[PDB]
Amino acid sequence: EKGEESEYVVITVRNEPGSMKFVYKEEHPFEKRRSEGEKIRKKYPDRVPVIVEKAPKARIGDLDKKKYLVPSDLTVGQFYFLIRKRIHLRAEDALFFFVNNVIPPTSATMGQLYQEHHEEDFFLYIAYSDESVYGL
Amino acid sequence: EKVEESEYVVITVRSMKFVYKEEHPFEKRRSEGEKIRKKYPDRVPVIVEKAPKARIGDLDKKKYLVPSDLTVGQFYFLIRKRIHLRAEDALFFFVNNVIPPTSATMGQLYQEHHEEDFFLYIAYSDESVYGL
Amino acid sequence: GEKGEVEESEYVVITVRNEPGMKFVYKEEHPFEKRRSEGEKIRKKYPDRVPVIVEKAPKARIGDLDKKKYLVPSDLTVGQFYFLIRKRIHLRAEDALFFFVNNVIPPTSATMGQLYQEHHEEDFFLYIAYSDESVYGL
Repeated sequence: EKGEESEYVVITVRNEPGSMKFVYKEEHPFEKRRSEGEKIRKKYPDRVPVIVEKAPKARIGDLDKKKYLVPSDLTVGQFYFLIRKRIHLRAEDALFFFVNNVIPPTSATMGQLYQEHHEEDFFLYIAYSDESVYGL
Repeated sequence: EKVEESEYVVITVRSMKFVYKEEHPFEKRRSEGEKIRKKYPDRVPVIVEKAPKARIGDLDKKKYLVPSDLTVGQFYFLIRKRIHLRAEDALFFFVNNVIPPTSATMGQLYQEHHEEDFFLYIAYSDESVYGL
Repeated sequence: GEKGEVEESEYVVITVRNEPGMKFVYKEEHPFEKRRSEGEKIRKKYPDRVPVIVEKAPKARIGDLDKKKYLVPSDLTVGQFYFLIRKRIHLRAEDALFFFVNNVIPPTSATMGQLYQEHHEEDFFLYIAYSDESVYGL
């Protein structure tokens, strides 16, 4: 694009989670996930179970383990720190979380995100990706 | 700077004029902003310029057409890499001299802060505080 | 960590450590009435600045600050304050630094004036604890 007939620098989102399918949901039937989510939420009412998987086609390192049991008051920012270290990202490498394809505030708590976004199996689902954008 | 006469550690922050507004009169900007917003309703036009005397690299271009859902944090990453910042180096946006949330979207900022020419105006800077 | 009872893959269990939860040395060093007089005086002298006590969460694996009393612009963000502290205590980009107000991490884009308006104590000081990631997992 160019217009004021100067060109725009066009920025475009790439390899967003969008409506990604989690391997966890493919691998385990609903009743098994729901029973597990119910039981871990009863066992630890002040913690939330979270599935973390990579956005398809994200140009980013693999995550060894996908199932997290997190204090409800833990911030997104603190969870970023732990996940970056599990992936062994360089400080200069981008990492963004998406819940339902929306990047959450770093000061949000995992409990706030869970209360708003947990699925019917009582898990919170987080996709991670790189910057997921180009054009500059 | 010393009742409780111990000295304070004093921090000091270090009026933005956009070259885009000096290059193009209001009527020309407004006509363009109107036209790009009609053509691409799920995109917003954004003027990005460097705070004067930020000791940070310049961008070649100031006019950006961005997805409404693009985050501040995503835009940060593209600029940091383009001007070769180290991970340790600071970069912030200022919209009406206020640093937005890194999770805020361009569409959210544009809805709240677009000027009457239908452009969102962003200044980028370093930490924009004096060294201690 | 622990196997799920039903979906038997292990959880990575995340645990907080060395959170503020905490007694400020500034409140030990100066009685209430002395702190209040000082806070009153500095707020009258500099209406567009706020006085802030910054102290390290006990056992945080992070450098101490030489000084605890800060006089900051009301418009200064948490993020701008982080940049200056990282430089002071020689933190690498990959090293964590978080603030806690009343044991809650504030938005990085929050201003010190916003935090002060909401959280200043009755001595007219805003109290900030700083820590490392304050979490581990396995």
